[PDB]
Amino acid sequence: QVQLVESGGGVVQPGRSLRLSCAASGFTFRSYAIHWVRQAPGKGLEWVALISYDGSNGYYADSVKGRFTISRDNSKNTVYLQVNTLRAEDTALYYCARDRGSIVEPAALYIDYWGQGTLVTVSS
Amino acid sequence: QVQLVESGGGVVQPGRSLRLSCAASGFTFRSYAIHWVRQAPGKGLEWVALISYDGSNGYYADSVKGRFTISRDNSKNTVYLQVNTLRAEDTALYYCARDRGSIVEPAALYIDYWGQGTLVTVSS
Amino acid sequence: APARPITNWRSGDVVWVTLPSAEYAQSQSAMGSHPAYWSEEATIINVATGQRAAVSSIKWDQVTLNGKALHKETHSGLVYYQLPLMGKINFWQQGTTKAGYTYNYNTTDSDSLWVWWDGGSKAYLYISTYTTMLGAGPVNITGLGAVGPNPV
Amino acid sequence: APARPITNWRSGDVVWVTLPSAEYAQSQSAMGSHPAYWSEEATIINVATGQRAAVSSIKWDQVTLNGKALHKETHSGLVYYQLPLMGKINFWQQGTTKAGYTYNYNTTDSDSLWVWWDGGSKAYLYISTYTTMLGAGPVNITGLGAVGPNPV
Amino acid sequence: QSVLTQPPSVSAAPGQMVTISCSGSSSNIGNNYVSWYQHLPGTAPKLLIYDNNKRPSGIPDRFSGSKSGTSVTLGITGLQTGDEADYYCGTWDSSLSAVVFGGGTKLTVL
Amino acid sequence: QSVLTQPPSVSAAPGQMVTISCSGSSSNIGNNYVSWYQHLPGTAPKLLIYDNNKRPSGIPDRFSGSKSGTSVTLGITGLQTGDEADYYCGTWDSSLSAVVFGGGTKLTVL
Repeated sequence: QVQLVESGGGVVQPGRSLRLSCAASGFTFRSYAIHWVRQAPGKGLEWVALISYDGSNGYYADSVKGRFTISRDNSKNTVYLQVNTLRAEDTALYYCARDRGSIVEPAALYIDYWGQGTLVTVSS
Repeated sequence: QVQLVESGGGVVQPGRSLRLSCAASGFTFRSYAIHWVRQAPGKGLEWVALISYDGSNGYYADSVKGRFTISRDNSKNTVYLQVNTLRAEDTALYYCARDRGSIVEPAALYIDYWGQGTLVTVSS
Repeated sequence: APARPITNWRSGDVVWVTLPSAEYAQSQSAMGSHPAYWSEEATIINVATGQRAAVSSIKWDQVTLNGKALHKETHSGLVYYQLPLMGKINFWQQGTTKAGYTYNYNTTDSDSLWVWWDGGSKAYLYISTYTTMLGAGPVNITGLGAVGPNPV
Repeated sequence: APARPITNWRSGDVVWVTLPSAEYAQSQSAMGSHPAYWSEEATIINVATGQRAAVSSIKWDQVTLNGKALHKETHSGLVYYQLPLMGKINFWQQGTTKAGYTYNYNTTDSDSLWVWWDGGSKAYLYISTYTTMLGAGPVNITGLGAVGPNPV
Repeated sequence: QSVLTQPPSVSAAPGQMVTISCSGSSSNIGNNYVSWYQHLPGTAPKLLIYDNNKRPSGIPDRFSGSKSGTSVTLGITGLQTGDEADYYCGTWDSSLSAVVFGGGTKLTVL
Repeated sequence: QSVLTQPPSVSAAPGQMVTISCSGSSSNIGNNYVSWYQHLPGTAPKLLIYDNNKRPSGIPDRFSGSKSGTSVTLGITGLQTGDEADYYCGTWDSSLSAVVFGGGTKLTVL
């Protein structure tokens, strides 16, 4: 059962930080690049972050830069998404998924399997 | 008789300009890059200028920049070396020669045939 | 009547690779942790004599280059084999003008063919690449190269 | 007993090119005024069938690809001929691990073999080249490629 | 407001054909490859088109995609009630050094 | 003061061997090719070594050159009175975007 599960949801006070742990099972972690993707309620998809196979490269999005941090722990086969100072716009079901594509000028993305998602519900 | 002759020498008042014409005979002008090279009295060789096969790019030396100008006229099969404000250091036998080499990072120079040289004798 | 076996390779021989449903790998330890294209059901062809065989059906412990065993880089516990080439390995998308360029496209260093072997019936054909210019996979890829000298 | 003549070419055939005493040209009009390596006493070889002949010793008015004449770019009054290839033409210094990279090393566009012909006994082999990474010449150069599709 | 623009929605009768356009500049869809994603409500989004012209195993043959210049288009043959979801583009922006997804199109049947 | 440095002079008996060194950084002699030039007095300088190991047609086989790292060395076999001239290096400096010639070495016989 190849799975890539996400934990760390729940109601959060605004302006606080969480670690969205992402446990990976059923496949080799070091052969894949894990993405982070959120869908706000009543909205569409939005790509968030990206890390390389060995954690050397950490890629962010324009709207998440500064407030977000990607990290990789290949020993535990878990990628870490450190959110910081959650706003009213990131109350979204954070999906996580693995990618075996490239990033250089003619890049091709293969975001194969997406997790069920964790629900961040930052509110009172 | 392959030849690449240079004209326009003579005693010159300091601070004046000359056009060192370079007539080419016996070979195709547009297939070669013509160099300009001078040897000061009691000194060694010094590379001066360079022009492309079609005159698209013109290359200078650090000590000749600003005071020198390279030009190509493939219709007449003659490359023109415009000297400006001759100093006390450029009173040298200006050789001119043809090159079929390259300029990109692994460049190899083949400055095959050098002319007899024209003697600039800037003095009073 | 039988020709030279594909297990025998000589310098200057022309190799012809086919990599059906080839995918993209971020880094291959045999190529010093550099991107590569790999296929499971790949096929190798020697153009000069016409011999060909599926990569997964070759016992790489027996292959020889100029009467010598291939240089094996046991990287991360996985045993690979080296088939060197004179120049860069030329590969392109199968059946089309879509063409690929290797990682060391700017240097004069030559390229090589790397194959991972389990010792049973699973071999992976690795060709050097820079990026996903032919796609992230599975994409058919065809290649060509000329064998080089023995490692020194 | 005679095999297919070198004047006949088919897509996917492997061509083997030797350029003795090859020099460097700043721009070739057949390749859109781009650098190239040219030799006078070149030799062309077809690897698949083994046929080979000196480039100056074969008449380009008769050569055909897939039953069709080669595309001729009469550039500056000089008639050239096009032998297309699937992918980039791979060339290297003869007898050395040193390798050459063509002008379109970063791009996907495939390469081609261009030949200048006088109609008599003088033919010049032109291979795509970026710079003097193998030298300004005369330097021996050996190359390899696989024939592509007819021009459209 | 995404770089890759899509129609807000589209509809057709069951068994019919729909197409969803998807535009962009050369930095993302002209240079890089694009992919399509289906988000059936209540479940995780799936990969149906990759490499601008190919589908993963298990995706029905009725789905298709093709790129024409700096623009790609989704193609769904034989509309069904079950195949009612949200479809998104996906590609890399070399200039932006980030992954840009499609704005979003909602398939409906009436 | 040239980038490519050379010994000011060298000498030997007739029929003997001399070598002239020539150094430089990677930008000129490490990356690009170097060449050698002979300047017999009263005439134009000639090409005797090109491509760091090769000679133009007509240059005697007694001349040789070889590059060892970011440095090249001229090699002369069978010194003669006639082969007494000034020898210079020549290479392209990619960083400087200019052609840099050798400082100059003067062969003498005594």
